[PDB]
Amino acid sequence: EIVLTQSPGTLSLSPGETASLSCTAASYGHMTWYQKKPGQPPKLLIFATSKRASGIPDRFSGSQFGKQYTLTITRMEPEDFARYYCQQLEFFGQGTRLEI
Amino acid sequence: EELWVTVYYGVPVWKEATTTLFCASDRNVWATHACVPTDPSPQEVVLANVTENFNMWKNNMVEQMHEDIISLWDQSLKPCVKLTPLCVTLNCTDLEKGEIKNCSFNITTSVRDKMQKEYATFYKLDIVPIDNDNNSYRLINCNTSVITQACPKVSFEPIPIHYCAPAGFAILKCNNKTFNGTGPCTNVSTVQCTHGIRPVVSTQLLLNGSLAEEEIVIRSENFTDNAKTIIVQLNESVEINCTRPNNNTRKSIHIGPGRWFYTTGQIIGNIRQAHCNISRAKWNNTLHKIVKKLREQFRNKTIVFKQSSGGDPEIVMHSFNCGGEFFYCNSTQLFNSTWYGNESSEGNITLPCRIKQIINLWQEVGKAMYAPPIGGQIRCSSNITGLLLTRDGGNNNITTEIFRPGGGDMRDNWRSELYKYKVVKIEPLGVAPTKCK
Amino acid sequence: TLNCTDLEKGEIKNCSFNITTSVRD
Amino acid sequence: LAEEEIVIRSENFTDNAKTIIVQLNESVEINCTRPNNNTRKSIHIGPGR
Amino acid sequence: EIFRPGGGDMRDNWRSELYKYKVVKIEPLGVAPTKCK
Amino acid sequence: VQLVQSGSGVKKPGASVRVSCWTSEDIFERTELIHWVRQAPGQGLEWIGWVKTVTGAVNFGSPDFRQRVSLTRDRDLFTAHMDIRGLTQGDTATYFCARQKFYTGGQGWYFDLWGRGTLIVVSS
Amino acid sequence: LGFLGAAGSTMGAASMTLTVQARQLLSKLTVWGIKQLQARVLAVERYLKDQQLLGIWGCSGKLICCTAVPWNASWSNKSLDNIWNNMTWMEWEKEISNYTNLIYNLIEESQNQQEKNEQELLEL
Amino acid sequence: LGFLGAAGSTMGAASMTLTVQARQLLSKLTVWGIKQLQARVLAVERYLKDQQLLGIWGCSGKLICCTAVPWNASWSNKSLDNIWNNMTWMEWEKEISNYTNLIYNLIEESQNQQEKNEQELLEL
Ligand SMILES: *[C@@H]1O[C@H](CO)[C@@H](O[C@@H]2O[C@H](CO)[C@@H](O[C@@H]3O[C@H](CO[C@H]4O[C@H](CO)[C@@H](O)[C@H](O)[C@@H]4O)[C@@H](O)[C@H](O[C@H]4O[C@H](CO)[C@@H](O)[C@H](O)[C@@H]4O[C@H]4O[C@H](CO)[C@@H](O)[C@H](O)[C@@H]4O)[C@@H]3O)[C@H](O)[C@H]2NC(C)=O)[C@H](O)[C@H]1NC(C)=O
Ligand SMILES: *[C@@H]1O[C@H](CO)[C@@H](O[C@@H]2O[C@H](CO)[C@@H](O[C@@H]3O[C@H](CO[C@H]4O[C@H](CO)[C@@H](O)[C@H](O)[C@@H]4O)[C@@H](O)[C@H](O[C@H]4O[C@H](CO)[C@@H](O)[C@H](O)[C@@H]4O)[C@@H]3O)[C@H](O)[C@H]2NC(C)=O)[C@H](O)[C@H]1NC(C)=O
Ligand SMILES: *[C@@H]1O[C@H](CO)[C@@H](O[C@@H]2O[C@H](CO)[C@@H](O[C@@H]3O[C@H](CO)[C@@H](O)[C@H](O)[C@@H]3O)[C@H](O)[C@H]2NC(C)=O)[C@H](O)[C@H]1NC(C)=O
Ligand SMILES: *[C@@H]1O[C@H](CO)[C@@H](O[C@@H]2O[C@H](CO)[C@@H](O[C@@H]3O[C@H](CO)[C@@H](O)[C@H](O)[C@@H]3O)[C@H](O)[C@H]2NC(C)=O)[C@H](O)[C@H]1NC(C)=O
Ligand SMILES: *[C@@H]1O[C@H](CO)[C@@H](O[C@@H]2O[C@H](CO)[C@@H](O)[C@H](O)[C@H]2NC(C)=O)[C@H](O)[C@H]1NC(C)=O
Ligand SMILES: *[C@@H]1O[C@H](CO)[C@@H](O[C@@H]2O[C@H](CO)[C@@H](O)[C@H](O)[C@H]2NC(C)=O)[C@H](O)[C@H]1NC(C)=O
Ligand SMILES: *[C@@H]1O[C@H](CO)[C@@H](O[C@@H]2O[C@H](CO)[C@@H](O)[C@H](O)[C@H]2NC(C)=O)[C@H](O)[C@H]1NC(C)=O
Ligand SMILES: *[C@@H]1O[C@H](CO)[C@@H](O[C@@H]2O[C@H](CO)[C@@H](O)[C@H](O)[C@H]2NC(C)=O)[C@H](O)[C@H]1NC(C)=O
Ligand SMILES: *[C@@H]1O[C@H](CO)[C@@H](O[C@@H]2O[C@H](CO)[C@@H](O)[C@H](O)[C@H]2NC(C)=O)[C@H](O)[C@H]1NC(C)=O
Ligand SMILES: *[C@@H]1O[C@H](CO)[C@@H](O[C@@H]2O[C@H](CO)[C@@H](O)[C@H](O)[C@H]2NC(C)=O)[C@H](O)[C@H]1NC(C)=O
Ligand SMILES: *[C@@H]1O[C@H](CO)[C@@H](O[C@@H]2O[C@H](CO)[C@@H](O)[C@H](O)[C@H]2NC(C)=O)[C@H](O)[C@H]1NC(C)=O
Ligand SMILES: *[C@@H]1O[C@H](CO)[C@@H](O[C@@H]2O[C@H](CO)[C@@H](O)[C@H](O)[C@H]2NC(C)=O)[C@H](O)[C@H]1NC(C)=O
Ligand SMILES: *[C@@H]1O[C@H](CO)[C@@H](O)[C@H](O)[C@H]1NC(C)=O
Ligand SMILES: *[C@@H]1O[C@H](CO)[C@@H](O)[C@H](O)[C@H]1NC(C)=O
Ligand SMILES: *[C@@H]1O[C@H](CO)[C@@H](O)[C@H](O)[C@H]1NC(C)=O
Ligand SMILES: *[C@@H]1O[C@H](CO)[C@@H](O)[C@H](O)[C@H]1NC(C)=O
Ligand SMILES: *[C@@H]1O[C@H](CO)[C@@H](O)[C@H](O)[C@H]1NC(C)=O
Ligand SMILES: *[C@@H]1O[C@H](CO)[C@@H](O)[C@H](O)[C@H]1NC(C)=O
Ligand SMILES: *[C@@H]1O[C@H](CO)[C@@H](O)[C@H](O)[C@H]1NC(C)=O
Ligand SMILES: *[C@@H]1O[C@H](CO)[C@@H](O)[C@H](O)[C@H]1NC(C)=O
Ligand SMILES: *[C@@H]1O[C@H](CO)[C@@H](O)[C@H](O)[C@H]1NC(C)=O
Ligand SMILES: *[C@@H]1O[C@H](CO)[C@@H](O)[C@H](O)[C@H]1NC(C)=O
Ligand SMILES: *[C@@H]1O[C@H](CO)[C@@H](O)[C@H](O)[C@H]1NC(C)=O
Ligand SMILES: *[C@@H]1O[C@H](CO)[C@@H](O)[C@H](O)[C@H]1NC(C)=O
Ligand SMILES: *[C@@H]1O[C@H](CO)[C@@H](O)[C@H](O)[C@H]1NC(C)=O
Ligand SMILES: *[C@@H]1O[C@H](CO)[C@@H](O)[C@H](O)[C@H]1NC(C)=O
Repeated sequence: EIVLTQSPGTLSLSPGETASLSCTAASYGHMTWYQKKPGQPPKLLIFATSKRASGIPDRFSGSQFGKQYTLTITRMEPEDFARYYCQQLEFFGQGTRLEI
Repeated sequence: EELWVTVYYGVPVWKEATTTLFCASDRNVWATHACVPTDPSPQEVVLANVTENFNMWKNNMVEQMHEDIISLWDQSLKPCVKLTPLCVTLNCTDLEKGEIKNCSFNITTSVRDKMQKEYATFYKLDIVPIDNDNNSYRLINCNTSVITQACPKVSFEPIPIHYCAPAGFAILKCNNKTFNGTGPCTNVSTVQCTHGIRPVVSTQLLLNGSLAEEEIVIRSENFTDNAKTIIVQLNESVEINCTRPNNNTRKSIHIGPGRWFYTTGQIIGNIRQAHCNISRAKWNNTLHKIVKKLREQFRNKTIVFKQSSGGDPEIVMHSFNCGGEFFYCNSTQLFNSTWYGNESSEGNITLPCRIKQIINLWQEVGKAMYAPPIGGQIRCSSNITGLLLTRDGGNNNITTEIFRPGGGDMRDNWRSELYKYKVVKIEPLGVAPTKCK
Repeated sequence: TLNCTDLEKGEIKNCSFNITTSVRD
Repeated sequence: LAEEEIVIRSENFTDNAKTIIVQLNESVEINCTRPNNNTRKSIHIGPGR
Repeated sequence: EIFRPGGGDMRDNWRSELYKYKVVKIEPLGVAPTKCK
Repeated sequence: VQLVQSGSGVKKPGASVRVSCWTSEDIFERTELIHWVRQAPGQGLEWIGWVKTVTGAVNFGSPDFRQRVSLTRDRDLFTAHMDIRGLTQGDTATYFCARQKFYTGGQGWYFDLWGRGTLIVVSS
Repeated sequence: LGFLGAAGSTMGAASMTLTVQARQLLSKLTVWGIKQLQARVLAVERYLKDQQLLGIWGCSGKLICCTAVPWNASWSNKSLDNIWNNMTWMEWEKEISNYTNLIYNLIEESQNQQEKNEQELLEL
Repeated sequence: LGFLGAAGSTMGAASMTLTVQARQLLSKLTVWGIKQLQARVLAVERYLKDQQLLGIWGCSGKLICCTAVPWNASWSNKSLDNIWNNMTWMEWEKEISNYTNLIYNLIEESQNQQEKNEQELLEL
């Protein structure tokens, strides 16, 4: 019934730590990620095949294990305390928030 | 012992390659007027114990067919007649719900000192109203483009053309029959040329292509991706009989010093809608089989066929080139049913068809072609060999799959005909160890 | 014929003219 | 630019009708501006022209 | 001596950029005397 | 160039709104698919549909958008349109125009560029 | 058997088609006419590139030749039975493909030395 | 050393680059496209002219050959030390340039006689 499930929803990490954000893909397939700030349009971070998006200075990376794709944030650079979303073709996830 | 380097020339190996392919073939047809014959027969070599990857979605032979049809089409059309002198106000009323109009106009003659009022018959879909007076009309595309009338001597018959490799190159063919479009093919052969492929212009149905050997084969790069085209290749054709039962006069006027322009002249008898007659039983049996195969790609859901909600008229309606005429047929009725997993198997299906004379294949920006009028009556018939389908998104957890006619991208038709072929280059030189210096 | 007066010692001029449109009428 | 010195070349320096080509070993900087904020306007002058 | 800006012939600018180059053809075949027939 | 986004008006229930986005010739003609999405406040991101830049063919993320929303494109004017009929308060959301140039097949759906976005408000 | 019919044969057996393979390397400005002119030029240039190299090597005029370059273990440490008798030419060419330029360069240098030395001995 | 790097070397020493020099002899109707097509045709024809002549002479397949034509004093009366060891090839080619056609004609006639006579003796 649920195509894409977002986990953990909310994380709290101090600067210098590494975030681990993830989503489960119903019926597998590839999964991509986007970053959003309030009042701003989202931007591509990584391809669904884990290639980094152009414009990203090697802060984001990830891989998929079975159905679960995990995206990580290197050293929680402060500029990246953004809401993140998962996408699997036509479906989007619920979104994950980052606090301190 | 010791080994030495030995060199062999004439080594039977190859690499993937893209090269330029040329034409061959078995009326002044735009595609065949300046080409070469094929060999009396192609040869075939079965490459026993050879397995190779094919990919119909990345086939550069498709890209060349696209480039050639555009260039060949344009070479034929270029040296014809410019219709700019005719971009004047037309004055008419209709002669079938107002479809055909008889319009007068003010056009300068070959004599620069004189003007001649004249008349031409047009189809409604090629003209638009001017300044709301319900009588004045303009050619629909003249505001932005140059409309050129094709020379009447040019035939548009889609004579099949074989694509042949140059020396040093070869074409490999996949003989799996039920090949899914990519990955390894374990039964392959070497040929010099492809079979002849007919450059048929079409949108929703694939006409006059090849048939599958054993079953309807449905191919998609990714069935999960609702934005991609699904190509359905049938193993049995469906018969379609198309007629434009109106006895026409070809009339000509001059629009300059040696510039002849052809229009529809006096209609003999009454006006009737063009129609395409599709056998109903054959269409119904075909859909049953298509559905069984579509069900195999999804979690055994009920399948329903619907019509498109939008797109250019050239996309929404099924169109084709008939006896030089351009038809736009209402296909809604062909895709208006729900098929079930427990379902199993007499009259005619008739599609009203509209006619247009001003068309723009390949969307050339700033250009359009005007089809000549054809006198007498037109009859043609075709074989339906496949379908370009798409899938309705938003149906996850709806318990049914919904499909609609897709298509409109001519390359999706060429991907079917060039489906089985790949281009490679021959690399005859190589080395190995030997016993002797 | 262009019809104008200047808009830098008269260097740039704004000229009207009578040109036939894509509509031949 | 020339490698060591300004090099001045002429087929014949004596012939006043010929061009003298001066090649410098150091460039001189030129900054050009047209400081007028313009609008690009288009009109048609025919059917797609 | 009095000098003035000249120029206007575009080939005089190309003579500067192509100043250092010349085109030749390769003639790989030739003969000489030897000791053996 | 970021997609130029128009709109941001206020409508009464039952009204229609037309929203459009623009790009340059060089971006438009290298783009295969234009998508529309919706972000109602606090709800997350919902896909609406797409328009193919070549054929004008369309699709949707829901049968309800298919029934009420007409999507299209313009080849000479490098734009795209989202025509929404039958507006209700439940449609208040930020809407966005975004491009996919990624004719990469099985790789997946990607958005190279998202435009600024527009806020459509429906109220009595 | 036919062209490339030996492709699935072992390297040794495949020598039976060396002539056959060699034969397929050699065979009004309208759209097709222009493409045909380019095709003829390409075919000729490709043919000649192979002949020039065989001309440099002491190979021209033959399908099979040997020069004074040893074959070492970094390229292959297999017995001839596991090369000539248990592999096809495509498998082989791929197995040692990273040495194509090395081996060819070694062949040219050894041949250059062999011709230079033999000719000097004849002249001396 | 590189292409033509032997140009300043003596004729004898210069034999070290004969292969190198030979290698540089072999490698949509837009302005550049037309020029490129003509360039390819020219390169091929030039290559083949040299090969045909070496084919007439008993030279094809080799960089160095000898035929039965004596070298006389009207061409050069120098010792080999003042030819091969004290001159470069450009100096030499210029020194005897007025005999290029003579020597080549003598080579063809002598070779024609050598092939004809040897073949008849084999047939007889
Ligand atoms: C899928 O595949 C099918 C099968 O190939 C294809 O249908 C065929 O299309 C061709 C081309 O449109 C049709 O050929 C025309 O047929 C008519 C009728 O001929 C009848 O009488 C002759 C008598 O000898 C019989 O042999 C024949 O079988 C019919 O009973 C002809 O009148 C046409 O001739 C004109 O066009 C020719 C173009 O090549 C010219 O060469 C010829 O000289 C004629 O043109 C001149 O005279 C015209 C007078 O009206 C004038 O207007 C012209 O300007 C010019 O001066 C032509 O031979 C063929 O019959 C179709 N086959 C069937 C079974 O219907 C489908 O089109 C294809 N589907 C798709 C989508 O591509
Ligand atoms: C376009 O369409 C294609 C085809 O439908 C989709 O392809 C899927 O891609 C995903 C992600 O790449 C695949 O998921 C992973 O595949 C691995 C390879 O599978 C092979 O090897 C296993 C060995 O056990 C065989 O069973 C299998 O048949 C293949 O031969 C698996 O190894 C992965 O397994 C993971 O989970 C198990 C859990 O038990 C662990 O033990 C493993 O270590 C590992 O963590 C996983 O399954 C998926 O399989 C592909 N589908 C198919 C049918 O092959 C594309 O994704 C799609 N495009 C888009 C955009 O969605
Ligand atoms: C692998 O592909 C080859 C083709 O490249 C298949 O071989 C072909 O098999 C058909 C069988 O029907 C042969 O057809 C013959 O036609 C004549 C009439 O023209 C008829 O008299 C014969 O009795 C026969 O039906 C065809 O000639 C043959 N082609 C070649 C080149 O050998 C092969 O079967 C495929 N293998 C697999 C496992 O699919
Ligand atoms: C689907 O529609 C087609 C087209 O109308 C039907 O075929 C047509 O059937 C009629 C008979 O009912 C044929 O009429 C005959 O014409 C000849 C003309 O020379 C005349 O001599 C005979 O006396 C008779 O009147 C007609 O020719 C034939 N059409 C064609 C192109 O051959 C078809 O039967 C319909 N199918 C179904 C399932 O309803
Ligand atoms: C199109 O042509 C018709 C004539 O064929 C014009 O209608 C006539 O107008 C005159 C007045 O100028 C009347 O006296 C006639 O009785 C009208 N005839 C008919 C049949 O209506 C018509 O005005 C023209 N329209 C345009 C837009 O030019
Ligand atoms: C057609 O079927 C073949 C298997 O018979 C599929 O091959 C897989 O392709 C992927 C991508 O190259 C490889 O990683 C897998 O290892 C292949 N599978 C096997 C068993 O080798 C192919 O993807 C299918 N294609 C379509 C369009 O369905
Ligand atoms: C167009 O209609 C004709 C007339 O029915 C079709 O011709 C018949 O085809 C069947 C095929 O099973 C033959 O058994 C009949 O003998 C044919 N009739 C005649 C008079 O020859 C024709 O096939 C139809 N074509 C299309 C494309 O629908
Ligand atoms: C469009 O209207 C014109 C004007 O009535 C028709 O041309 C006339 O046809 C008759 C009968 O052949 C001739 O006697 C007249 O001399 C023609 N008049 C002119 C001005 O040419 C024309 O045939 C009509 N076209 C259609 C398709 O109905
Ligand atoms: C297309 O084929 C289907 C399946 O054969 C036909 O389905 C029939 O549906 C009616 C109810 O509307 C049932 O009473 C019949 O028993 C079904 N037929 C069979 C063989 O089971 C459907 O009618 C066909 N469509 C057309 C236009 O003929
Ligand atoms: C297209 O098909 C329709 C049937 O759907 C044809 O119209 C009638 O068809 C029935 C059944 O075959 C015949 O008994 C009638 O005699 C036909 N009609 C009329 C009005 O005479 C129609 O003729 C076909 N049209 C074409 C061009 O083939
Ligand atoms: C549509 O397909 C049918 C398939 O049967 C074609 O009919 C065959 O055509 C071949 C070649 O002329 C004949 O040898 C067969 O005898 C025909 N079979 C039957 C049953 O008629 C038909 O020609 C195809 N039509 C088109 C447009 O190509
Ligand atoms: C155009 O003006 C700018 C501004 O002065 C020049 O840029 C400076 O160049 C000097 C070269 O010695 C540097 O040391 C400065 O740091 C540069 N300034 C800046 C802000 O970057 C530029 O070179 C001028 N160009 C020409 C052709 O005149
Ligand atoms: C799936 O469908 C059922 C039945 O209509 C519904 O109750 C459920 O909420 C739906 N779930 C999702 C994730 O759409
Ligand atoms: C055009 O037709 C409409 C009816 O569809 C009518 O209301 C209008 O007045 C007509 N205009 C002219 C100029 O005749
Ligand atoms: C078709 O491809 C499948 C791939 O799994 C293979 O097993 C089968 O033998 C092939 N059929 C042929 C060559 O007829
Ligand atoms: C076409 O394929 C179906 C499914 O495999 C099969 O039942 C039918 O007999 C095949 N066709 C023909 C025309 O012989
Ligand atoms: C229908 O789909 C279900 C999964 O939802 C599967 O378990 C069942 O076996 C399928 N039925 C058939 C006939 O394949
Ligand atoms: C099976 O037959 C029943 C008859 O009542 C029908 O309602 C149902 O839709 C059919 N098909 C499937 C897949 O259940
Ligand atoms: C059109 O009418 C003329 C009347 O002279 C007749 O000779 C001709 O055969 C008819 N054409 C058709 C296709 O019925
Ligand atoms: C340019 O040439 C002059 C004259 O030889 C010399 O004094 C100067 O140092 C040279 N230039 C540069 C830019 O180093
Ligand atoms: C294919 O495999 C068979 C069985 O090992 C072998 O006899 C044959 O020579 C192989 N190659 C070809 C081209 O048949
Ligand atoms: C093979 O020959 C190359 C080139 O001379 C050399 O670099 C390499 O070390 C040799 N390898 C072995 C195992 O002898
Ligand atoms: C060539 O080198 C690459 C590493 O750069 C290696 O992955 C590949 O397997 C090597 N291929 C061969 C034939 O040795
Ligand atoms: C140049 O002259 C020197 C000194 O006589 C000599 O050793 C050298 O071989 C000559 N040629 C070249 C190409 O260096
Ligand atoms: C050299 O050979 C030519 C050609 O046979 C002859 O004419 C000439 O007299 C000879 N010169 C000498 C010095 O022998
Ligand atoms: C060739 O002959 C001319 C006289 O016609 C003479 O001046 C020149 O030096 C001669 N060149 C050679 C290499 O003998």
